[PDB]
Amino acid sequence: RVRSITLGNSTITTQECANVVVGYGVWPSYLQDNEATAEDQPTQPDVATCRFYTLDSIQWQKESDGWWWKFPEALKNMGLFGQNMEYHYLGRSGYTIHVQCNASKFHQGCLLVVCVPEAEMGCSDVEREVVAASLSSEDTAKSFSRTESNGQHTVQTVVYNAGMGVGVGNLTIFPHQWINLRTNNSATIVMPYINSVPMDNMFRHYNFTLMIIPFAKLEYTEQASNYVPITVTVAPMCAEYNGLRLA
Amino acid sequence: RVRSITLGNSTITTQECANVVVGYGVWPSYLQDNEATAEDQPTQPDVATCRFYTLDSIQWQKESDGWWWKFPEALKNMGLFGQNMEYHYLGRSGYTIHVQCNASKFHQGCLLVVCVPEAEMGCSDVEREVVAASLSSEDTAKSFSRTESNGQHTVQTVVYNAGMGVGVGNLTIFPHQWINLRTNNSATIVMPYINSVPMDNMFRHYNFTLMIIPFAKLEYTEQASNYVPITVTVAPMCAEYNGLRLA
Amino acid sequence: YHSRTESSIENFLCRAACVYIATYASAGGTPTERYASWRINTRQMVQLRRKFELFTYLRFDMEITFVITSTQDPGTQLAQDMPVLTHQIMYIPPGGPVPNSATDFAWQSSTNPSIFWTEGCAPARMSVPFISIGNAYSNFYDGWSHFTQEGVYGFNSLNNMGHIYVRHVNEQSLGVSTSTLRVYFKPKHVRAWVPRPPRLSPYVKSSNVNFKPTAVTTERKDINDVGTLRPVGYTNH
Amino acid sequence: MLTPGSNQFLTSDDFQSPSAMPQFDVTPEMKIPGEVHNLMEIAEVDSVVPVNNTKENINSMEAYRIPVTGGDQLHTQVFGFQMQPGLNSVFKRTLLGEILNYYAHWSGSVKLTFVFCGSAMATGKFLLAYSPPGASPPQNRKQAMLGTHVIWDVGLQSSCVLCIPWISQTHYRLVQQDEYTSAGYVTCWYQTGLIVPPGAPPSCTILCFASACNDFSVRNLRDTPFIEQTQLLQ
Amino acid sequence: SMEAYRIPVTGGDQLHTQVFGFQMQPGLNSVFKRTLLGEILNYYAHWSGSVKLTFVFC
Repeated sequence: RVRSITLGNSTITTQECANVVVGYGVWPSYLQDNEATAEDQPTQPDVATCRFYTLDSIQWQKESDGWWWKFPEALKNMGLFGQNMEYHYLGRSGYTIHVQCNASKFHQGCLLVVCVPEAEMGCSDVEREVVAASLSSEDTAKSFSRTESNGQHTVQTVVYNAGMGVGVGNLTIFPHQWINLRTNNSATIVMPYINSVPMDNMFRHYNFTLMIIPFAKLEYTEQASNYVPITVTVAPMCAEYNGLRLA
Repeated sequence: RVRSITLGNSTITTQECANVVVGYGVWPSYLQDNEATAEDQPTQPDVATCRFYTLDSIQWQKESDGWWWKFPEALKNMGLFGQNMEYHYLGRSGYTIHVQCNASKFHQGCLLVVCVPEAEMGCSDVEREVVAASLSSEDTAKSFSRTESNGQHTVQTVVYNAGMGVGVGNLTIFPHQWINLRTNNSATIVMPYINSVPMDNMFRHYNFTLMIIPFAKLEYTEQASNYVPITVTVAPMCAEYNGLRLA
Repeated sequence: YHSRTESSIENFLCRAACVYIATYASAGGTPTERYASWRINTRQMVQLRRKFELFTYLRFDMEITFVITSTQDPGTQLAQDMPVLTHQIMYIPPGGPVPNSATDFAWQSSTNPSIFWTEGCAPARMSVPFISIGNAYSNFYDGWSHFTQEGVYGFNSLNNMGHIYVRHVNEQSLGVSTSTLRVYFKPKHVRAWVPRPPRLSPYVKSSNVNFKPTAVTTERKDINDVGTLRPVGYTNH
Repeated sequence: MLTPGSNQFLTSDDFQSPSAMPQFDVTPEMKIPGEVHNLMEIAEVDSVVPVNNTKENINSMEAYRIPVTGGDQLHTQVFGFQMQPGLNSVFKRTLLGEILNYYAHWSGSVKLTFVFCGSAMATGKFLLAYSPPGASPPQNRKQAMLGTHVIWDVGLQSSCVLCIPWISQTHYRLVQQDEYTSAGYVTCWYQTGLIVPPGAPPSCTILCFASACNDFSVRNLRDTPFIEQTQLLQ
Repeated sequence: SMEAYRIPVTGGDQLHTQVFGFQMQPGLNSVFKRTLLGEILNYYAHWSGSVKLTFVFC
C-alpha cells in the first residue's frame, strides 16, 4: 500500500500507489557527448542536490483562487542547491514535483496542477513593464485574484486568464494532473530540462512555472476544519554545472 | 480479513489480522517429567477451563487514568475455573488476554496494555500496611488516580508511579502492547506461567497484574459518543492441579 | 563495535560490598554487648538493593568475609601482657538454634559450622551454597503468608539465609577488649530472570515497597529550550 | 593462597584426619545377620496402632483393641481418626511416626491393615470411608457411602488393606505444621450388625496396623521432641 | 503529572514555529537521564554507541 523513498540519505518521504506523469514522455538524464556548445566538461554534483526539498504548506480555503511558483528560482535559498546556483555560471537540471493534500472524506473540491514552460506574464498597466519583484518571491507562493488587478508594475492576476492571456480551461495541454479529493489525494510530475540551448544561467532564466488552480471550490460543514493543507516537494534530478578548472 | 475462534465449543469470538505478543518468547505448556517437587501426578482439566471468559466492559473517558486487574483472582467467580480454584490446593495455568476497543475514525487516543509479573504495591501511609480488600476486587477494575491518595490501608494510586514506585514510562520492559486508535483497535498477549516453584495456591499468590493506561487522552467533538468501551477476554491455557486419589 | 563483557550479570553483580559493621566487648557488661548478630538479607543497604531489584528472580552462592579489629579499653586494671585474642564466628542455617546470650549452649551445637580465628592471620572467609527450598530467590513477592488472604504482605519464607553470630572465645580477667567486625558479602555464579524497571522513589522501609510520590524527572525551562548556548566568538564571527 | 575459610572448625566438615593408632590391626568383620542399610526399612514394618487411647486405656493394653459390640447398633460409628503421622496422637508413637519425627520434611503414602479378632462363626459388614484432605468427615452412613468407601465383609475375608495416598500442593509435609482439617480422615461405620450362632461371644475386636508404602522421602534431619531432658546422666 | 510525556501539537495556524527541540546526551540531559537507557548508562563511567528515536502521532 504505502512506499517510502530515501533520497540523499537525509530525506524520507511516504507515498501511496498513484499514477505518475513523466513530462513530455522523456525522462531526465545527463548531457551526452552529442550536444554541446562549450569546452570544459561539466562537473556533476549529485551527493546533495538530489534530495527532497519540502516547501512550506499552504491553506486551501473557500475563497482562494490559485498559486504559482517560478522554477528554478523557488530553490534559491534551499541549502546546497542555492550554493551551486551562486557559485557556478551555467546549469541544467530536471525536477520531480510532489503535491499532497490532507482532506477528510467530508470535504470536496478539485485542483489542477500544471507545469507551464516559459510562462511569460503580462502587466496590469498595458503600457508599462513588469519588475522582478512582482513576478515571484523566493519560496513563497504568489496568489491569483478573482477580480482585475490595477497596479502599475504588477502581473495581471485574473484567474481565468492565468496571467498569460490564454483561456484557463485550455491549460491541460501542458503536463498536468487533477487532484479530486473524492478519489485522489496526491499528484506527481517529472519534468525534464526544456530549452533551446544546452545550458543557461539560473538567475537569468525562469525554466518553468508551477500553477495550482481550484476549479471546484472547497465546501464543508460548520464543525470541520476551515482549510485544507497543500504540501509541495521538489527533488532535483540530473543536475549539471560548468567546470572551474583549467584544461 | 476476519477470523472466528471457538474454544470450549461454548464460546465464539471474532478478531481481525493483528500482531500477537507471545510473552517472554515461550508458549504455555503442560508440566513435563523433568520439573517436580511433589508425588501425585497432576490431573489435567481442559474440557471447560479452556474457554473465553469475557469480563465486563469499561468506559474510557476524557478524565480517566487507568485500570488494573490481579490474576488469577479475576476469575474467582468465573464458572468452572472458580470451582477448580476452590476444590484443589495447587495450580498452574497460562493465559491469553484479548483487549478490544470500539472507537470511530473521529476519536483519538493511545493506550498501553502491560502484564507485570509479581507487581507488589505500596501503601498510602508509608508506616501502615495494605489489606486484601484494597488490592483487588473479584472481577471489577481498580482505577488509578491523577492525584495523591491519602487513605490508611489503600494502595497508592498516582498514575505516573504505577503503584510500584517506578516510572510509568519504563513499563514497556514487560510484555506489552500499544492500542493507538488511529491505526490499531485490539491487542493480544499470551502469558505463560512464571514463578520460582512449579505449583502454588491460587488464593495465596497473585501471579501477575494487567494494567491499561492511557498516555494520550481521549478527545472528540460535541456530537459524538462521550466514551469508548473496552472489552477484556481471558482464556486459560494448559491448566493443571494436584491429584486427589491414593497412590 | 566495542566490547560488552563488562555489562554481563557476573561482572555486574559480583562486586564485594560492606553490608554490616558492628562492635562487641570482651568483658563484663550488658550481655547483648558481648556478641554481634546479623540476619543475612539484601534489603538494608540501599545501594545493593537497587542493583538486586532490577531482576525478579535470582540464584547465587554467597561468599562472606569477616574483618575483625580489636583494641584495648580505657579504665582501671589494664592488662599488662595478653597472649592473643581468639574469635568464634558461627553461621546458623534456617531453622537452627539461635543464641539468646553469650556462653549459651547453642554456641556448641554440632549443626552450626563455626570458624575459630586468631589475631594476626588473614581474614576468615566462608561460602554458603544456594540454600533454599524453591528454585530461586525472589526479590518481589506479591502475595500473603497464609492462604486466608491475610497475614504479612510481601513476605516469602522461601528466601531465608540464616544468621551470623560472632563472639570472643577467650575469658578475660584483666580489663576489657572491645572489638569491631565488618562483613563483606559477594554473590557468585549469579543467574537472574525477568528484568524490571529500576526504582525512582527513595526507599522508606526495608521490609516494604512503600514509597512517596516522586516526579518522573528533572524540570526544564521550556519544551524547545535546548541546553544553554554559546557566545559569539572567532568561529561564530 | 589462604582463603577466609582456611583455619576454622566447622562441625559439619568431612576431612581426613591423622590416625591416633597406626600399626594396629583391627579385627576382621564376620557375617552377622540382619544388617540395616537405611532407616526406611524400619518404617516399612507393620506396627499395631493405639486407636483407643481414651485416657483410661493409655496405661493399659486396651489401647490397641478397637471394640466391636453386638446387640443392635443401627448405623453408629465404630471408630474414626485423622491421617497425620508424626503429629496425630494416634500415630506419633508407632514405628512410622517415630522415624518420621526425626526429619523436618517428609512425604509418601501410608498403608493400613485391619484384622478382625473374633469368633470363626461371626458374620457382619463394615464400611470404611476415606475423605480427601480438603473435605469434612462424614456425619452419617449415607454421606460416607457417597464418598470413597469400601464395604468389608468379615465372613468372606478376615483382613482388609487400604492404601491412603498422598495428594499435596507442595512435595514435602512437615511434622511441625498447623494443618488440621487439611490432612484427611478415615472412619468406620456399621453397615449391618454382628450376627453369631448360639455359643459364640457376641462382641469382638478389631486390630489396626499402619506402615509405610513403597515411596517416601525425608529431609532436614533434626532432634526428636520425644526426649525432653538435657541433663547428663550421672 | 502525566503531561510530561505528551508533546502537544496545536492546530490553528502556526506559521513555522518550533514544535520541540532537545540535545542528544543520554545519562546527563534532564530529558534522558531517567529513562531505561540513561539509567543503565549512569552505572558506567565510560560509554559509547548510537541512539534510536521513534516518533508516534497520536
